[PDB]
Amino acid sequence: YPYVTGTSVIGIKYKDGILIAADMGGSYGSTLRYKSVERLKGIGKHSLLGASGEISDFQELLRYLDDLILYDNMWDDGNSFGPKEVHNYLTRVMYNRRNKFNPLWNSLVLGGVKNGQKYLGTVNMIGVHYQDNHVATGFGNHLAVPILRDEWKEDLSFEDGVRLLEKCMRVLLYRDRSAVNKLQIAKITEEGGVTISPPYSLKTYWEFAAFKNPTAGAEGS
Amino acid sequence: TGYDLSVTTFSPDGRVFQIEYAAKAVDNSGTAVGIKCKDGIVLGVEKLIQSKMMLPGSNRRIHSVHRHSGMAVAGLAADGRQIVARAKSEATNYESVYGEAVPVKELADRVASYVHLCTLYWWLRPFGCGVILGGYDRDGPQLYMVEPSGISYRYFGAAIGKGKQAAKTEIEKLKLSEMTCREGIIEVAKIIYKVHDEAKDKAFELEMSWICDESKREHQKVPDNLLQEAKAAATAALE
Repeated sequence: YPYVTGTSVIGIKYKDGILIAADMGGSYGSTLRYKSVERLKGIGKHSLLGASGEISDFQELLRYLDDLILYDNMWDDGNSFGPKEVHNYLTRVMYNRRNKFNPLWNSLVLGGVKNGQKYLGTVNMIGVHYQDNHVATGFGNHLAVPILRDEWKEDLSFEDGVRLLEKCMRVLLYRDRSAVNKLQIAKITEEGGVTISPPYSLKTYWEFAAFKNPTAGAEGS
Repeated sequence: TGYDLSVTTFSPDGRVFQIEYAAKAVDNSGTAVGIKCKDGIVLGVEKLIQSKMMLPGSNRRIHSVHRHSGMAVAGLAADGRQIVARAKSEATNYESVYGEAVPVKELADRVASYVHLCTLYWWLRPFGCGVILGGYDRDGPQLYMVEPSGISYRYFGAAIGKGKQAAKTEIEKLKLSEMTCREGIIEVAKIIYKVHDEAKDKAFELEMSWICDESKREHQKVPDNLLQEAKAAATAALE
């Protein structure tokens, strides 16, 4: 069963690089046990992934990928895994562990840029995978892919990318009940490398007259 | 004589002749050198060539073993590759179990343990390569050297292969603690070139590697410009 689980991890391929956002919450049933669980990591030189779902399993996937990437690096023969190979390895491991009826309970968003070809893709807890311009997991797949599809552009700027991604993440924060206001945006680019935003919280709006007074009256509401 | 045909026999002198025969295999290979400098470790091997073709940059003998540590093999490079593979696997295992970088000391003891362990089995050929290990961790530089027998010790400077005697004599002259990286490069290159017997071999290739604060405490080949400068200095000194 999933015990300590996280939530949506949206993804948006923008000009000159890739952006991924994910709140810092790990919930335990209904409680938010944890509110500072960095759920985005940088993998190798050319990659970056976030995970949703069980946080123990995600921490294990990090060990798998760290051994993979260290073994890859120690060769020093001048070729390394780009986003594509890393994502394919992730799909293979997730599917294999599904075949054992012992799944890794996570949903993985992995993306990155290598040789000027920027890749972004996803993997499910049962091996379902696809590579796209913008991906999401969990409720980010209901409440964020509509707005991502609606507003994504071929050459989205970095600031426009951040503002779109925050639009999505705020829309989730309004209506997910599993999401904490803390969150991180991760930037990966060619020749800059991965760069993870410091944690922060988004301003939210509640002062609508209909909210203040459901119905309307001097006494009732 | 009958007492020199397996590794588990044990000679009337008191000696295990097969390990000496592996040592004799190491002694007649290209020289390897490691120096513990003030702020880091520099390794340098004498990868001698046999053909004009071997593309410069071929059978590397200085292998990374973990992000924080590297290794250099002498003798049968084929066996050195398995020692290096086992060192890699053990560092990885330590990370996976305890969750922190395997200390260099522990890694050296484990590699030496494995090399010895392969000396106990009747159905295993003993390893024919002894390695220098030059990790770098919260304890600073730590240079270890592992013999085929299994004996490993922490050194300030090591030297195996044909160049044993000359290399050790040249290193003894050297003020190891005062000299820093980018200075170990020149000293290693100079002594390697001095050791090289043109009357015995031809057109060798020089490798080097080092772990220090400059490399942010990781193992990585020398920036080739530094190697070129050091090789020039070594040639000038040899003149």
